[PDB]
Amino acid sequence: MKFVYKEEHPFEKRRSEGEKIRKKYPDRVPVIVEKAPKARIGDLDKKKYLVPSDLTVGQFYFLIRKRIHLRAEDALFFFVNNVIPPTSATMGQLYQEHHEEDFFLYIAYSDESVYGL
Amino acid sequence: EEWVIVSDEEIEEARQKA
Ligand code: NI
Ligand code: NI
Ligand code: NI
Repeated sequence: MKFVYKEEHPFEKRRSEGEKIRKKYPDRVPVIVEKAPKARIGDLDKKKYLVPSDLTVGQFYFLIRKRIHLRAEDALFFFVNNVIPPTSATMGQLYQEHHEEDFFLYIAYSDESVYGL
Repeated sequence: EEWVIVSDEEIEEARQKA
């Protein structure tokens, strides 16, 4: 899965920012959130989020939903490595399994239940 | 370029509606 953030900032610079931010906010996990390709859904003003490690994915759904102004009638799916993470998992658990080598967790969001559809 | 550090109340609102 492609992230514009990774295309626009090179790896070394991302990695050195990730080191600084894990040290500054050790209790929080750094999350890059981006709209999935071909998604038909509100745009997200900002990509970079610091979130408590014990926040659940379900709770993160609520936070993102509100920022894109979705009615609870509308659907929202997260993807991490092309896979919908469990709603009950915590962002800390996601980070440990799926952080990337720049120390960031990458989450794509979409209105469709399959990434890239 | 700056990070969104979600506030303790918006976190608390999310823990309620969940
Ligand atoms: Ni940069
Ligand atoms: Ni997993
Ligand atoms: Ni690692």
